[PDB]
Amino acid sequence: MTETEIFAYIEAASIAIGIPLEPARARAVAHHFSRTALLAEMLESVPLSPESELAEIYRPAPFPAE
Amino acid sequence: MTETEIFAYIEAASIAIGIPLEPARARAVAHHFSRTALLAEMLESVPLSPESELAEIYRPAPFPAE
Amino acid sequence: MKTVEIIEGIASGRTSARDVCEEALATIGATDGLINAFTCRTVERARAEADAIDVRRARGEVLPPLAGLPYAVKNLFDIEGVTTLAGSKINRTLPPARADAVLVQRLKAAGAVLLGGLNMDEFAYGFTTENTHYGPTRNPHDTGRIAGGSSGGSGAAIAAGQVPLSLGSDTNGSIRVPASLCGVWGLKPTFGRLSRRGTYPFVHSIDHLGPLADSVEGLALAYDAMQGPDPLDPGCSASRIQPSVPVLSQGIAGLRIGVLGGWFRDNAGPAARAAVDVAALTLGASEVVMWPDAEIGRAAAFVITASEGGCLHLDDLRIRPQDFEPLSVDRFISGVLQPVAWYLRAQRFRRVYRDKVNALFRDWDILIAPATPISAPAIGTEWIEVNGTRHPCRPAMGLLTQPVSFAGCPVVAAPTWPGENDGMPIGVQLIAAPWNESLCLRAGKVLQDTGIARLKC
Amino acid sequence: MKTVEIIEGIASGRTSARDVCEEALATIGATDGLINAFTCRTVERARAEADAIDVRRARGEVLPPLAGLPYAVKNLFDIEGVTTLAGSKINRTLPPARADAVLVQRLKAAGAVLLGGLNMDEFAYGFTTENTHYGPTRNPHDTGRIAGGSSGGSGAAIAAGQVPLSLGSDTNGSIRVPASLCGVWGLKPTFGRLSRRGTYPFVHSIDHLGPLADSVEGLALAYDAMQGPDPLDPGCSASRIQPSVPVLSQGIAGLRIGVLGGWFRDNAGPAARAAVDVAALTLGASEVVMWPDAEIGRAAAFVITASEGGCLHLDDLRIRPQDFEPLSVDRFISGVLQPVAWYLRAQRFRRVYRDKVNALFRDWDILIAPATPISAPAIGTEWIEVNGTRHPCRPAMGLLTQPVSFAGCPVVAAPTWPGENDGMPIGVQLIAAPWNESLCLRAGKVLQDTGIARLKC
Ligand SMILES: [Ca+2]
Ligand SMILES: [Ca+2]
Repeated sequence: MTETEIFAYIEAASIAIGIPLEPARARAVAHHFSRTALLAEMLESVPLSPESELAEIYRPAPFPAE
Repeated sequence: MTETEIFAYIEAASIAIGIPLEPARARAVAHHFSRTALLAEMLESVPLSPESELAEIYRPAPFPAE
Repeated sequence: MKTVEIIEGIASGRTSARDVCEEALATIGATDGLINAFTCRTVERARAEADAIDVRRARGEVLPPLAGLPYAVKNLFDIEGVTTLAGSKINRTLPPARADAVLVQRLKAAGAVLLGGLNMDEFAYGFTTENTHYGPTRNPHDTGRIAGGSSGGSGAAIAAGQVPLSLGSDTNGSIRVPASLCGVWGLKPTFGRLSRRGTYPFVHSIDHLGPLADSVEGLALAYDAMQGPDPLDPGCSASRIQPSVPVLSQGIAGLRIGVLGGWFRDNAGPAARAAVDVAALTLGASEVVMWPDAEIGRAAAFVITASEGGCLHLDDLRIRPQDFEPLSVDRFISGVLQPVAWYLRAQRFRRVYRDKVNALFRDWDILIAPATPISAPAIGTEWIEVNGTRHPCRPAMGLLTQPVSFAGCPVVAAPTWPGENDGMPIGVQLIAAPWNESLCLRAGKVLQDTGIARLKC
Repeated sequence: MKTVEIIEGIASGRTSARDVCEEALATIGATDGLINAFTCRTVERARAEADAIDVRRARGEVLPPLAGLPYAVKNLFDIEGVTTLAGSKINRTLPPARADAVLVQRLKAAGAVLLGGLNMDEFAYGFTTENTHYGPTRNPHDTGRIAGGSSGGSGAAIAAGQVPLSLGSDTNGSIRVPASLCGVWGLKPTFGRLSRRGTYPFVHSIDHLGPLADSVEGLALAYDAMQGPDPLDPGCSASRIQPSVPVLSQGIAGLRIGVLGGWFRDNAGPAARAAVDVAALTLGASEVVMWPDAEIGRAAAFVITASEGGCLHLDDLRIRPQDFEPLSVDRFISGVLQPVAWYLRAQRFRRVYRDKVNALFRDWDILIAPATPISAPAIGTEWIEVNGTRHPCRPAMGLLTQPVSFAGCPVVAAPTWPGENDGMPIGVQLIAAPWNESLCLRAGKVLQDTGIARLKC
């Protein structure tokens, strides 16, 4: 995402979740976010198919002994 | 949490993640999102401590038998 | 012919597997143009599997427990040599499956005969089987009404008499809802009981697989056949087989059975309550019990479902949103855009929820609720009213199912026939603690013996 | 004098536990004005625990294995009757803890004597212990330099000779980094080995707890004392105790030891490489090995950390953002705003990653890397340069630690003293397969025996 797209997202997302950001703080948050966006892009380079599951799947209760 | 805030978030978030949305599609997505936002608010009302953990926590490998 | 008759008829030599197969094929041929349950008919395969059973019988072999029983499967299940559609047009360019789904392998090893693949709401995101690409599946009891969903073909095929057994999936209700609306039997086992390997997923955190059937015996027999560890399946936590068939007729003497109130009565209409009432009377249940945080349970399941389901499809939503099902594509996109805080809070709340449900079942063996708020609405319905309150029709069909699958409790959906309801069925959920499928089945059997739970022509 | 000599002095009656306690108290009093490792001194408690050891000894009892050994803990650990700060101002008004952290309970049962709580980056989000509210903790080897973090007080207290043992936490490097920068020993055990109950968390999916020490024997003794199942702790997977102390001196003959390349050399400066090289030579390691997807491993850990950490603090970020640490509050906020797709992909990638790391360790017993890219920078440093690449100082300190904790592999951080380097230490990670802590410790012991790994006492 471009710097303009990052700015619009930080502003709208921060308002949505209830953490309103003054101009200097929004700029600081965008700086950290932009760095994380690169790391996230790197995640997309590893292929996952729909059956590639989460590392941990729910257990509703321990399986009963016997 | 206003209608105009929801609309700006849908537009910015969809651009951030790479889902192109026409104006009529963004409006349809906002309709569903708004309903989900209420469910999320309800979830927020439940007391959780910092030590209230995720239902599933990572297991690096099975514990060796002996 | 009913399950137990087919099996005994084949076993004793009064009828062949091949003849039973040709009857199911002919019934599909005569009825499915209207019902629209099947998306693929594995005719050659069915005839070969049936002939194989007749050969084993002719050789003097002891036949396996489902020998010659016809069945079919929701088209999210992999069938060898067939492209797995999962209700979509998008999947049609994918390669055909290299192997059957593990559950399909196990039904085959038990002697069951595969007739083909069944229609569903695209990618499992729905409760009505109103598929834009493939057409609606129609309720055999009234073809202007919905079959329920997302396993609509699985319920409708049994109600139309095409097959006695089918397989479906249930994440937030998708087995229990079509069982309820079509008037057939359904079992959603414990989360992590039945192997998910070789199926197209929806929500890794909540998907379950299981059977629908023409009788409670059919549920139990198919369930036992499918049981067993699968170490290659990440979601499976069942370490051994716990047979249900040997104790199916043991009865309910001494069990603590209760009726759910609160959420489960406020979101139940008049017919749904009458069905619970008669099922409760017949099972000796009179105490009203509160399910913990039912509304919040639904909310958390709803949140996790939308984000996990939507993100699973992100690459396609990026390039080809217009090729998805118009009824659900915008729901998948909403899911992708949900704040991560919603997802994490839902996952944290799930731990609390699990603790509360397991604690509740220290005092109860079986708990009873309606499966759907109402009986099947007309195809195309956008809003419903339940006890004077509006709900959107399509999500609302799962109001009573969604809390229970989130805790992973096993459920039998028993078909009942309440009065002043246009002759339409509605189902009752018999819910037990994790791993207590056989108590659900024991209770269903008492309902069946008394004539309270049954199918109709 | 080190852990082993302290213990022996009390055990043999040449010195009382009380006198050893008073010495540590005096040393803290005289040094901590400058070092700023301690945020509270549990004076009354320490004197009572020490006296209790002297009484048991006078009664003729066999003393427990850490009898009279002083220690202190990162202030995210609950101390009975003390408010758990976790490096924040926000937590000051919370009620005091009703009981000790489980690990503190186990050290107490082993006879260890608690001196108090230690400074950290707020809420554990950092690698430098530059705490705006409480002040920086200063590196005892050069008080203009950082102690590392987030367990800075835990490292600094040992390097200053205040205590011989401390406890820290490590999510992405926060034991290994301060061990490296302060020139002391650290152990990050396997994810799920040591009980997290009674601690203030950061990332549920990745937090580990463990000891720092003045010697490898101190690591092993403290680790064995803290070992054991805790069924009330959601994250614990260890079903029994696997003692490290009895085999600590068994050596490394016949083990397959390798040196990590790629990521672990590209992000290592000249001093870091020299430390690895000398540790490799001493341990007989000569094959260069590639860690699978190391950079992506870091990325996924980074993603999950920011969203889990940030969302854990959402209610406070809404109502009192100004009371957070200004150096990390905007990082927490970025975490809350991360798309949910990033989180889910990272969690799905972690499955693949776990498979690849466990497969890698079918061919190796121990793998060697540097603990930090450089030795401690000056307090206040904004940028560092590593092999011609600029990085922000504060995140960059964990480049080499972050991939390894994501897979949950145990690591001993051994302190070494390379020559081209202003006299400052740098540590080396000795990494093993999940559950193989004693191999890490066995390797550290060989490094210590030879004089390669040591403290500057
Ligand atoms: Ca659903
Ligand atoms: Ca960190």
